Amino acid sequence: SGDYAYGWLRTETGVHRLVRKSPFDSGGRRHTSFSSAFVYPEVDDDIDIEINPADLRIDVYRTSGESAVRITHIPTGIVTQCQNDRSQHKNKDQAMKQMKAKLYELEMQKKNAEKQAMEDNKSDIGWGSQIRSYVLDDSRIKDLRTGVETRNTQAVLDGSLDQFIEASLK
Amino acid sequence: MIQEQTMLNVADNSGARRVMCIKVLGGSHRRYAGVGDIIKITIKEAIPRGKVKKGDVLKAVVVRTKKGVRRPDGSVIRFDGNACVLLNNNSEQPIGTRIFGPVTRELRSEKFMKIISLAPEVL
RNA sequence: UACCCGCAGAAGAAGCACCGGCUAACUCCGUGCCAGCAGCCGCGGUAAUACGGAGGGUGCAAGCGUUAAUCGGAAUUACUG
RNA sequence: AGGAUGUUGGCUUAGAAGCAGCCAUCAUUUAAAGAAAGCGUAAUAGCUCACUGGUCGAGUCGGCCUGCGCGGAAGAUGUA
RNA sequence: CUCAACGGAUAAAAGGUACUCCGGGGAUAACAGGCUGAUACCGCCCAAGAGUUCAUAUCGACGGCGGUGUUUGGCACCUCGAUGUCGGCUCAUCACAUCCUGGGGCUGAAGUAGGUCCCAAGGGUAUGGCUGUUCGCCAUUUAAAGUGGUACGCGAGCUGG
RNA sequence: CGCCCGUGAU
RNA sequence: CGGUGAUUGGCGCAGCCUGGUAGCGCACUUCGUUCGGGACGAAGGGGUCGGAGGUUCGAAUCCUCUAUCACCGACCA
Ligand SMILES: [K+]
Ligand SMILES: [K+]
Ligand SMILES: [K+]
Ligand SMILES: [K+]
Ligand SMILES: [K+]
Ligand SMILES: [K+]
Ligand SMILES: [K+]
Ligand SMILES: [K+]
Ligand SMILES: [K+]
Ligand SMILES: [K+]
Ligand SMILES: [K+]
Ligand SMILES: [K+]
Ligand SMILES: [K+]
Ligand SMILES: [K+]
Ligand SMILES: [K+]
Ligand SMILES: [K+]
Ligand SMILES: [K+]
Ligand SMILES: [K+]
Ligand SMILES: [Mg+2]
Ligand SMILES: [Mg+2]
Ligand SMILES: [Mg+2]
Ligand SMILES: [Mg+2]
Ligand SMILES: [Mg+2]
Ligand SMILES: [Mg+2]
Ligand SMILES: [Mg+2]
Ligand SMILES: [Mg+2]
Ligand SMILES: [Mg+2]
Ligand SMILES: [Mg+2]
Ligand SMILES: [Mg+2]
Ligand SMILES: [Mg+2]
Ligand SMILES: [Mg+2]
Ligand SMILES: [Mg+2]
Ligand SMILES: [Mg+2]
Ligand SMILES: [Mg+2]
Ligand SMILES: [Mg+2]
Ligand SMILES: [Mg+2]
Ligand SMILES: [Mg+2]
Ligand SMILES: [Mg+2]
Ligand SMILES: [Mg+2]
Ligand SMILES: [Mg+2]
Ligand SMILES: [Mg+2]
Ligand SMILES: [Mg+2]
Repeated sequence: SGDYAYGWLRTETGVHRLVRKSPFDSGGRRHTSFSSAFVYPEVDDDIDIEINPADLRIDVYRTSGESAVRITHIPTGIVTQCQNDRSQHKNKDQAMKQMKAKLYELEMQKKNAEKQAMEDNKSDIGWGSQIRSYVLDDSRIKDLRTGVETRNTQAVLDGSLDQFIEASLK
Repeated sequence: MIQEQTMLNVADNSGARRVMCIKVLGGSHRRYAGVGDIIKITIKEAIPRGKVKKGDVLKAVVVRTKKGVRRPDGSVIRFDGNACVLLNNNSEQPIGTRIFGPVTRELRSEKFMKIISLAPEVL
């Protein structure tokens, strides 16, 4: 939470590679590990759009089995029926709220699809998809994207990211 | 005197062998199509490597009927079966390159001079 | 025409693949599990004879390599065996 | 007939000169004239208006209370 | 004596009937008519805005006023000594709130093609697949495939899904 | 009597 | 639509009858044990009761209205 936070952090998304003498390896061997940072902004989540009767067409007809209603949307062209109760007003009310649900879920389904789309766009946290290397053996850091070197790893690991953010902000 | 559900043979070599009439074009409540009349067809059987596939919806022009055409002096020309030539759906131009069997002089019009030239015999 | 004679002048006439082991022939620089190599084993993760260039070598030579396809090696269908 | 001047008043916009919108809104000359009520232009330009003279020679203007009318006013056997 | 069903029938008692039956009731429902018109549909009033500017070409919020009888209803006036039900077929007939054809005004109307409103009822106004369907979706047409009233027209005219 | 597990560098 | 019962700690549940004190399992936190993890052992913390308004000296508890969820019925023509 801050002012212009996403602007500063949006350049960190990607996979970070670490080379280091493993402490979890019994043989004390040199291993490589990966983890991923993904930054996305907060959204206003406006789905407050509601039913405007200017663009609703309603039909009442005789039940299949004039109590049955058939509501349809003028621009979207998605229909709704109800034959629950013998009073059409009960049916007429139930469909538009069901119609409201139907409008609403398209918006949700539309947003659900784009989230899976960016899930597919994310790189795997594995060999080759790195954007920064943090090889702590010889105490070298290399942003292989810009590409800015550094020989002071401890400072970077504590929050000296001012070296990389500005250059990554092409 | 072709109407809906009538099965027609195919006079060209588009690939089709049998077509069914599904509409007589050119007027409201129109019953019959004679020689020279455009119809909407669907293909009911084709040869294995033709230009048209079974199930297609196309246009056609009737070129032989066994009801016949009546000439100005009172004569009649009847054939032994009904036949049509497949047309493109939009340009209404022939799809095939050959015509089999005789055709008649009621096709002598600006639209079907392509068919008249190809016909082995015009009556 | 083949051949023969006369003229002038070093003048018009050299590349391709390899160099870790098998397999003949090695060092420097650049890169840093990347880029790339690779027939098999395998090389590259900051001092690489294995990647790329340079110097030097080695093998063939108006050709030299790669790919495809057959037999050999394969005694790995064995009659010999 | 005339209906001006500083002044494209300030800001952003590309433009804001009257007009996308924002804050306001003085002076000069006669007689009257605006940081503009209206149409048009992208902005112009332009065409109005408000305003004042000359002609003309009797009334004229728009509010209030009231009487009676007009529109709003489409259906199925036949005026109905 | 929660005889509380509280002027308390017995000390002591639950259900099915589409297999049904009788006496009655339009005193009382279901269908259609009637009255009404909340709802529905059609129209109009004000105009915040949208339309580059520009409320009113075209839309029109927050609110308001009517018409029709036309959907879903309210009521219980007719009919229970009977007023046969949905759809299809056949045959229709009227209204106009006009789908096409005809005549016009404005257009954010160059032309072709449109949008919207006014006048106009002479004639015209699809065939199939699915489903008992009316409806609807779909295929392919047409100048167009109008919206309603008529016991949701029509079984002493047919059918009977 | 009961005792599960030990990623990946070459 | 009516009608009958539920909302309590991060999750699953008691407590309400019959007003004065919220409890349990898992989870969480610390310590111990082990080379380390799990299991195990010893300590410890966290909830004002869906919301709102009433009655009462006092409300998780009683009453009324709401929101969400669950069950049930919607029957003759
Ligand atoms: K042998
Ligand atoms: K009693
Ligand atoms: K009984
Ligand atoms: K029974
Ligand atoms: K009836
Ligand atoms: K009335
Ligand atoms: K009106
Ligand atoms: K009314
Ligand atoms: K009756
Ligand atoms: K009719
Ligand atoms: K009329
Ligand atoms: K017309
Ligand atoms: K017009
Ligand atoms: K007419
Ligand atoms: K249906
Ligand atoms: K009958
Ligand atoms: K009937
Ligand atoms: K009768
Ligand atoms: Mg090196
Ligand atoms: Mg080698
Ligand atoms: Mg052999
Ligand atoms: Mg009349
Ligand atoms: Mg009593
Ligand atoms: Mg009886
Ligand atoms: Mg009565
Ligand atoms: Mg009814
Ligand atoms: Mg009734
Ligand atoms: Mg009435
Ligand atoms: Mg506007
Ligand atoms: Mg009624
Ligand atoms: Mg009474
Ligand atoms: Mg009656
Ligand atoms: Mg009688
Ligand atoms: Mg009219
Ligand atoms: Mg059927
Ligand atoms: Mg009827
Ligand atoms: Mg009758
Ligand atoms: Mg039968
Ligand atoms: Mg039956
Ligand atoms: Mg495990
Ligand atoms: Mg192991
Ligand atoms: Mg309270």
